Amino acid sequence: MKEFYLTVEQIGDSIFERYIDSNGRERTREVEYKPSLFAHCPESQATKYFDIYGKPCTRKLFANMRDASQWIKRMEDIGLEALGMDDFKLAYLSDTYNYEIKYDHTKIRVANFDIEVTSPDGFPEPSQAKHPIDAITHYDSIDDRFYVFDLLNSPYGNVEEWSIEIAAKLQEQGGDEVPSEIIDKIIYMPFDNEKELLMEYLNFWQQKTPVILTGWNVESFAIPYVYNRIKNIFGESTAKRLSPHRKTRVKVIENMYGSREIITLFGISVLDYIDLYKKFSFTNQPSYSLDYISEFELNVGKLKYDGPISKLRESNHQRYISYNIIAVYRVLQIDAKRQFINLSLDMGYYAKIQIQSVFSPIKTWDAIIFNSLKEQNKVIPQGRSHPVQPYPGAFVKEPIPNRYKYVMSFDLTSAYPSIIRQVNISPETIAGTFKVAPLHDYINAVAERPSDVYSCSPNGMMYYKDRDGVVPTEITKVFNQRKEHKGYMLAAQRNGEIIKEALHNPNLSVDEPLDVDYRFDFSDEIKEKIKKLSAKSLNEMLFRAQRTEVAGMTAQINRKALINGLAGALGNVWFRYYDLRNATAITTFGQMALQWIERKVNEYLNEVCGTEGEAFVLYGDTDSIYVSADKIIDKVGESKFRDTNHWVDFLDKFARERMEPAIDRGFREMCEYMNNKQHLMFMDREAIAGPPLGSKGIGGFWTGKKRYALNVWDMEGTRYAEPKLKIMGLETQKSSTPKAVQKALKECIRRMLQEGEESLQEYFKEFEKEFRQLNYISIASVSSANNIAKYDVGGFPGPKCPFHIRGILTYNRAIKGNIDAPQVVEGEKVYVLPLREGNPFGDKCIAWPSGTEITDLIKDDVLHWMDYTVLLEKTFIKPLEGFTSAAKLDYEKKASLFDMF
DNA sequence: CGTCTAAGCAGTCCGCG
DNA sequence: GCGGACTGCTTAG
Ligand SMILES: Cc1cn([C@H]2C[C@H](O)[C@@H](COP(=O)(O)OP(=O)(O)OP(=O)(O)O)O2)c(=O)[nH]c1=O
Ligand SMILES: [Ca+2]
Ligand SMILES: [Ca+2]
Ligand SMILES: [Ca+2]
Ligand SMILES: [Ca+2]
Ligand SMILES: [Ca+2]
Repeated sequence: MKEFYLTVEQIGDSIFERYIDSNGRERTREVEYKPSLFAHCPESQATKYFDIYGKPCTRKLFANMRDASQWIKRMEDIGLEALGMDDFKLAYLSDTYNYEIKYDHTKIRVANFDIEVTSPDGFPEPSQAKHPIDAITHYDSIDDRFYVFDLLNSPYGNVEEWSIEIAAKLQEQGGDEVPSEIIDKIIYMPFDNEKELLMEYLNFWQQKTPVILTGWNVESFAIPYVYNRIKNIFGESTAKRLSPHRKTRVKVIENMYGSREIITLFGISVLDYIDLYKKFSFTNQPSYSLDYISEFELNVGKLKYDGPISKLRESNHQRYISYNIIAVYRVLQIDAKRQFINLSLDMGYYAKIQIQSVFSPIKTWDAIIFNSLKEQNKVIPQGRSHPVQPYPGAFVKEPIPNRYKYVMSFDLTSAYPSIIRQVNISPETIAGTFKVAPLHDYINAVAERPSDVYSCSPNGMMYYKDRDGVVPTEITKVFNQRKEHKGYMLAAQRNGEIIKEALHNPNLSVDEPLDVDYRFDFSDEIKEKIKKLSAKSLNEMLFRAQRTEVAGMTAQINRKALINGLAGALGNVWFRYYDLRNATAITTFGQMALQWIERKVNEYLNEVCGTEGEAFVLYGDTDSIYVSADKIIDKVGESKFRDTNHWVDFLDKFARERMEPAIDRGFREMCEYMNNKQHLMFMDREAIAGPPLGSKGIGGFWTGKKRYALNVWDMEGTRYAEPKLKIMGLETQKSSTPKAVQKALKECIRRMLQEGEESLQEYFKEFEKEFRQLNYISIASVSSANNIAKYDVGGFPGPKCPFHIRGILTYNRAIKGNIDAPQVVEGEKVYVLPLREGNPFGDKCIAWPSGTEITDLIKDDVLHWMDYTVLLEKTFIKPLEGFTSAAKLDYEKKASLFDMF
């Protein structure tokens, strides 16, 4: 097998690399790597190295990396560009792995751990580490074992050994329900004291040194706590054994409001699962506790125990250890579903970066572009300082707020990357500028043709057409990977709908799920067998199809995110290829394309309908258009359709055979107008929307920009067994909206779109009547809480104090002097509840950490003083009023002359 | 901590004769 | 009451 790196570090003048050798063994080596950098030189001087603009360069080979770094400094002092890859480990990887890396995940040691720390005086601060570590569970991917390190003797209590037999039993048997599939994989080690636990842990770590280190909040809690505790007990040298190169560094992580410290472990790649989740899941959650995320992703019940966590070990050590093991397993289960570790390895090895650098699209793209240019003996420019400057973005059409009955949508495939490719936007393809007209003049095709030689964007930029730039070339590669995975995702989705249909008629037999690849559309033979399967089999198949769909989604969306990140990186001042001319070439071209195609679609549809000046495009945002299909449906007549699916077919065909050809023609003309390199504006049909045939549903409504709802029957070729709501921007989609309120508003919208005014009124009346029975958590608002200190004036709100911050200050007074009460964490999320006039808390709201029950000290008082009336008006009635006025509907029945009877 | 801009709504403060 | 200037938060793309 071909070799591949595991980790790489620069330590002084040495590269330290852990790698898999040609025999599949893990190895480590120290290499005194001599880097090269570059300077411009005279043309008379013969060289094979050229910068991206074709100017000749001389290569400078340095005795060591510190010499190369010192040279860069002196070049700045002189005021001359020092070219080349200044991150010497990326250059090392590029020299050492000069081929497309093929990696074998089975050789990569992926460690997942969690620690427990009993603490009587509040949250155990990692930087102090003053309390014993009393449990570690550490799962190793190579061994496939959970290694459990259990402290039996502590100043906070002596306990009995954990019992695997009790752990396996049902909760209903008094057990902990540790899943049976991991029971046999647990290696349990009790310890007499904390020193021996820790020494043994470090010896184990030495034996089985993580390459990828993950877990939940490991980077901000577990790692710094372990490091600092070992440091406190044994000294620094012992703690540095967590690094294979015995090198660590306290790293300061800064944001807008403050800073925190983490421990960098040289020769380990830390991918904290909470951060993988936030980057790759495309969710925004009310809470990021493992309990909350586990329940959301896996539908497993919250880990239930009595008393505070600080007393759990002494009261129920059995449960304490079991829950520590289950916590590690839940992370593995989330990853089995989401596959973020797989994704990270894929992207990291593709770009040839330290795996942990996948969190930074700038670093990822810098590496991809560098490797691409180095292949042609080209030399990358030096990174420079730029002041942050605002620049213009997308166009968004102002919609007329209303109901809209039949709607077809279309949008560009990979909009911004396709613009890059079409126009040929790249640092080295800049050909010059042209004299710009107002955008409106390009949109309406009255402006002079920008160029007869170069490829243009209406921001004034021109690009070479003779050869693809490195940015278009490399973006195309990733786009092509994205397209492949999206294919698998959509197949699994369509396959899921076939199973759903079949579940309407399950067979009465005993059988098994079919062994199939859900990434490919089911053959006729498979469809036939599915029609004969039991519900049990079909449900197992649906689960597997949906798991396949999730895996395709992870793979496709994050490749989408990467290529879109390059468009944005051009407007980031830390990017080597930062250029506002290129960033705005993309956004301004995007603005033109949307308004251009709006004009063309309106013109086309007025022609087919025989009208003039009618607005068929009702809305658009960035790269999308929403087209009213009412007139299309009415030309055939609703009476002529057999069912809903009949008109959906009709619109799908109309979109495919009439709309898309017309759109393509419009865009080909625009490509000629801008003289672009290649026509790549592909605006495919997204959604087909409308009410159920024969119903009084309104189909859809807009309230404003970025706020709408549609009843969708077909999405990107997926024909649903049951219609699905596409809701954007409305309160049902916001993590700040109470859980139960999200649910109720969605049901109100469903009724509006599917059933009509009377149905909505019946539901509203019921919700208003019963909502006071809803659990307090389900009706609490949610907000992030920043700058709590700024607004705190002696425990009370200062000027301009935000509502949620006021809530926190109320909470802080209510729990004052109590070290055991949960503290609100600056920058994290809180639940927020309004309080009625005259409450003992002395203010109008209270807030507490999200994902938690409010502390028992004050719970009963909060429940007693909760303002249900204010809550209802603010979170439910107000948004509903917004939806219904926009839709021209009433949520409460207005009096009529029939009331006389 | 980690690409980008556009733009919505909640709430504070205060004007609006 | 609403709305504008402003801060804060959160989405859509
Ligand atoms: C969703 C999203 C879009 N954008 C920008 C770049 C996108 O090309 C552009 C349009 O967004 P989308 O239409 O959401 O994305 P897309 O066109 O890249 O992909 P698809 O083929 O799935 O339609 O907006 C971001 O910068 N960040 C984002 O998170
Ligand atoms: Ca715990
Ligand atoms: Ca798109
Ligand atoms: Ca599409
Ligand atoms: Ca059947
Ligand atoms: Ca879109």
